[PDB]
Amino acid sequence: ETVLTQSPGTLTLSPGERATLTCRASQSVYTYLAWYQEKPGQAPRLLIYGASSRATGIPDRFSGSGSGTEFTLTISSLQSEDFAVYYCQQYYDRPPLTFGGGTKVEIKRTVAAPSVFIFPPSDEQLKSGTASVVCLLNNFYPREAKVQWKVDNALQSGNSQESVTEQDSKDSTYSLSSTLTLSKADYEKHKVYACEVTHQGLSSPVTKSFNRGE
Amino acid sequence: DVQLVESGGGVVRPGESLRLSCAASGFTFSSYDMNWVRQAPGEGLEWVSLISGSGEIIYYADSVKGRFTISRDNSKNTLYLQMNSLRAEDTAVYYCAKENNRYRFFDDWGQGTLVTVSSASTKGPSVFPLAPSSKGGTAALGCLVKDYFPEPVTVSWNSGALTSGVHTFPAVLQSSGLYSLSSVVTVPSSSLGTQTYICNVNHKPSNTKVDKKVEPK
Amino acid sequence: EEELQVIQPDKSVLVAAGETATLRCTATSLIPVGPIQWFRGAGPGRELIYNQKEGHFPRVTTVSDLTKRNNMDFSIRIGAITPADAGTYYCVKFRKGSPDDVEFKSGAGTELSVRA
Repeated sequence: ETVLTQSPGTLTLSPGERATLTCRASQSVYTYLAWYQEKPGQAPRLLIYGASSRATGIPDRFSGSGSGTEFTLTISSLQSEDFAVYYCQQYYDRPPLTFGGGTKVEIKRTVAAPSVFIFPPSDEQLKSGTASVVCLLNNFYPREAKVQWKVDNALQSGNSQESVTEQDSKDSTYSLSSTLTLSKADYEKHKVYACEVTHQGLSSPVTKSFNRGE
Repeated sequence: DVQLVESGGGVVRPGESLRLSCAASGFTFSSYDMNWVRQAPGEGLEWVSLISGSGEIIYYADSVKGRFTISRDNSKNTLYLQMNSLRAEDTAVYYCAKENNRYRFFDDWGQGTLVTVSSASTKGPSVFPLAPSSKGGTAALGCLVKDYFPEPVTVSWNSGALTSGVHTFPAVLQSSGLYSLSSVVTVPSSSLGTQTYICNVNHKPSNTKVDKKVEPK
Repeated sequence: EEELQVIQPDKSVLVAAGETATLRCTATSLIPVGPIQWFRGAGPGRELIYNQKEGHFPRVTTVSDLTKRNNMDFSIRIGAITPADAGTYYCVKFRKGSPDDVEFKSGAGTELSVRA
């Protein structure tokens, strides 16, 4: 088969800037390359076919170019509705028809430090045999953040999960939750639970902690 | 205009069967090749199957070959996907797509329908408070919505009267096969004696509603 | 004179087992000079199905007379079709080059399905 690779996975640009998305084929597909747009939560829609042909009803700021093994989708001026995921698809070598991995165009903004909070497990949850410790990072940019769980200074691997919201519609920031899950037995064997956060917007890593039982 | 309406998706167990339908309108259904395309959660687009306008030319992707059967009924202007012996990796939104007359690219797409292959059973969520810390500036509080299946759950605060500063995180699938989720809000620390904060959790698939009051200490 | 284009007008062709399959192909120019070849598949593992230059291909007949100076029709016919002949067939223009002929442009391809 033919493999399509889109780089990078995430493209960070300010509104009104030029977006230049690449799609490289592992072997030639000539001009038989399409581009699809996927806005968050919506079905994909065709933008470009035949590498350079604009589909009916697609705005003019979208343009496609390239041939063989190197293709480019260009957006001349990014509007708000253009921050989405874009997939390339080749139809020269089939079956199977193959898609690229997708490039997501994210809104660029200034650096925003997270506000960090920690929440001990509630007494109601401890009454059911499990303990969840939540670390919240609020309204930060960019997305990259290191969240580190220490319990009595031991670092915790394999028992936490992170979840991140999409860019806020107002201020384009992210928020993140890190949830440490322990058995009730394991939770009572230790005293100090701490979440340490390293982020570019912080002049120093910020730590929030609590002693079990207040 | 051109319209493609999908249906049939749902939650099924591994090894079971499902049938998807794509009802078309606004074009001559009989003269177009139709395709199924899927997108696993968080992943990219993946081609599944295609059937010619006449119904006799049919291809499948390797990962579904021998389990899925595509077909069409021009008399009813509907495309079908018969999924048998479903696997966990089949969990995805499934789109039906109409091909161009000459080439194998997709001119129009359906809205998608969701297929979840899982062994878990329907379970309503436990809702726990994330109490604001006693330490005044700005304060955060929330609700931990843990161990439910299937998706989705909805969270509102003070019956929708509290919308600003609310973040409800995407659900995370834990190893138990159940989902969990936190919903947090930023409020003035000055108002932690005045206003009361209640999160309203709705899990329709289990007919669960919980209204959990969140308070200090 | 526009640039050379290789046109395969048929998305698909359906043939019964034992019949003869026709694969249509047209070149819109004769510049550059060079042979047409037919392959099944794309990439380095391409199967050579026909070569205008050289070689013996007993199952393949050209629709038109290729020795015509003005010829632009490169459709072929494949006799005694069996299910092993299914696949995507590409009509590819080569240009003479140095020592050997090199790929110049390819048609979009035609998928061949057996037993109607």
